[PDB]
This record gives sequence, C-alpha cells and structure tokens, in this order.
Amino acid sequence: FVVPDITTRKNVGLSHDANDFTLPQPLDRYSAEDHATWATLYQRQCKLLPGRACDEFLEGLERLEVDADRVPDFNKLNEKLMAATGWKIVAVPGLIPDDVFFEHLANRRFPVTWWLREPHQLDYLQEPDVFHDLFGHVPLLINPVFADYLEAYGKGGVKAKALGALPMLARLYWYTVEFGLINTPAGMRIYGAGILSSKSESIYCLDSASPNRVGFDLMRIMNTRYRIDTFQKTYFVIDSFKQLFDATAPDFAPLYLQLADAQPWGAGDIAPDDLVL
Ligand SMILES: N[C@@H](Cc1ccccc1)C(=O)O
Ligand SMILES: [Co+2]
Ligand SMILES: [Co+2]
Repeated sequence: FVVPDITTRKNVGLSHDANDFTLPQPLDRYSAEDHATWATLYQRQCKLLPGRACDEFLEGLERLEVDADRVPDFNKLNEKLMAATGWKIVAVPGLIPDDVFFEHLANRRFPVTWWLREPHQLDYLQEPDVFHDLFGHVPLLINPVFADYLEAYGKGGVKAKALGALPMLARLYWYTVEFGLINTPAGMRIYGAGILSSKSESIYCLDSASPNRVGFDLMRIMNTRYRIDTFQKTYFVIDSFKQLFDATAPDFAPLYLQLADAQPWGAGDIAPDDLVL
C-alpha cells in the first residue's frame, strides 16, 4: 500500500549534504524525455503568460538565457544571475527543512529541485520540480528589489524559528513569492512562481470572478491559512515590489506574538478590514 514517492525515486543512487541539503546538479540523469518535457512546459507557459505574467518575469527568462529546449545547466545560468544581483541557484533533492531554506536565501542562494516531473505529470505536479523552481521562481531574481526582499526574508528565518513562528513566515512566502499578484496600470499581473509554472491557475487567477483579490496586508497574510492541493481562493495584491519590501521591513517579533493565539483565517475567508479589489 505504500510506494516510494517521486522525490525518493528520482534521488536513488544520489546523496545530499546533511546540513545544507545541496548536491551538484546531476546532468547525466536528464534523459531526452526530460529535455522534451522541459521544452513542452516552457513552450506552454510562454504562449499563455504574455499579458498575464508581470513583464519583469518575461524579461528575466530572456536576460538569464533560460533554455527553451532543454533543462538548463545551473552553472551556466549562475554566470548571468551572479552578474545581475549576486545570487546563485543551488541544486537540492526536493523539499528541504525550513531553517535550511531560509539560510540559503539569507546568503543569496536559491534552492532548486534538480529533477523534473515525468511526462505523465505534465499538467501538474504536487512536489516542486525543476520547472517550477527554475522557470517559476528564478527569473524575478533579476529584479534587485525582489531579490532584496528574498534575502531579507531568508534573514528573517532566525527570529521566526526562535519564536516558533515559521508557519507565519511560510504564509507570507506562499502569498507573495508563490502566489502573489501585482497591480499595474494595465491591470493585475502575476509574480507568484506557483502560478507562473501552472497550466491553468494563470488563467483562473486573473480571469475568474471566483477568487478574492485582496490588497496586501502583512498581519492578515501571516494570519491566513493556505492549501497546497487546489487553486488558491484568495490572492494578495501588491502595488510594487518596493511596497512589498517596505511593508516587510519592520520588526516582526510583536506581530508574531499577537498572532500566536489568534484564530487564523481560512484560505477562502474575507476579513472585515480587507481591501477587496
Ligand atoms: N522584518 C522581518 C524580516 C523579514 C523581512 C522580509 C520578509 C519576511 C521577514 C523581521 O523582523 O524578522
Ligand atoms: Co536524506
Ligand atoms: Co515554489
């Protein structure tokens, strides 16, 4: 009744560092099928995302020379990424402990799951994979304000861990880095990686009247649950990456303590103070 999960299967014969969870990218393990899956996913998103993704995202794909036709060589991408904002990507086996993830970000390393979904999982994979982590997350690292936000978020891990507040930080990450929307004069656009790599959440999040699109509010967000197994019911909207960086700059310690005994909002709740857009 129990079978090895995709993370376990993909990593057989491989190792990882016991402290930081990294390994050299195993290039020999990508089959022709992997490159074809990558090319299909990349083509699909590049057709769907113009006028949906924020323009910075599309520019990042191009400036970083993210390969269209094969899984990218992480070292090669790093040459461009390092020159831009002093970040690099590191390969990891899949999901890693929160404190290790934060320590990477604090040091301007972005952890990327090395392996790719199988063609049968083309439409959707639950686990992060190299398409979601690299295509979805990495292009916005060219934006210096976004990159500074990620670094600051990483640095925030130490205080959060010490206060038992990692789930509150996780909610902020989920509702920004993973599933954030950004308002523009041309209309709302997408910056969250979990939407940018998705087959159809990119359509729903902008085109459907169903989800609630709520103005960013730090306390609301850190008090809001999310689910990992369907489309989001609430998206939070920033006005700029600068607004995001500034709103998250103050001391979170009093915010964590006030939220500690609070009843969190459900993934589909509208709070009394929400700016609903
Ligand atoms: N300002 C937060 C750190 C942080 C920065 C950016 C994003 C998330 C958290 C703190 O006091 O710990
Ligand atoms: Co292990
Ligand atoms: Co992600």
